Amino acid sequence: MATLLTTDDLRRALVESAGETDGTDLSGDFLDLRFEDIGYDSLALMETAARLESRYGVSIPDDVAGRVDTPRELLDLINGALAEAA
Ligand SMILES: *[PH](O)(O)OCC(C)(C)[C@H](O)C(=O)NCCC(=O)NCCSCCC(=O)CCc1ccccc1
Repeated sequence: MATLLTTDDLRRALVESAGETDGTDLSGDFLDLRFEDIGYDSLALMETAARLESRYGVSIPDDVAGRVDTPRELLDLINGALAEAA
């Protein structure tokens, strides 16, 4: 069953990939903002991705990783892939 995750869980899991006194306050919004904009490259970002992949049992496609500028689009990607996994 496709268990679509919420934006709350995503927010929290994005924090786990950094530490404590090295991150910003993910509050208000983080969906219409960029990853470069929040001090995330790719490496630390894939850690966040794998955090979710392993939990829901998914796998992120390679070409499609270059289609997410915003967390907004990343959420659609995972939500959509879940829907096709049934
Ligand atoms: P950054 O430093 O540009 O990239 C992080 C990775 C982990 C890819 C780093 O370059 C590295 O050491 N890679 C070794 C091979 C590896 O782990 N590959 C992972 C699968 S292939 C990566 C495809 C991507 O381009 C993913 C990058 C990404 C993901 C999500 C949003 C934006 C960019």
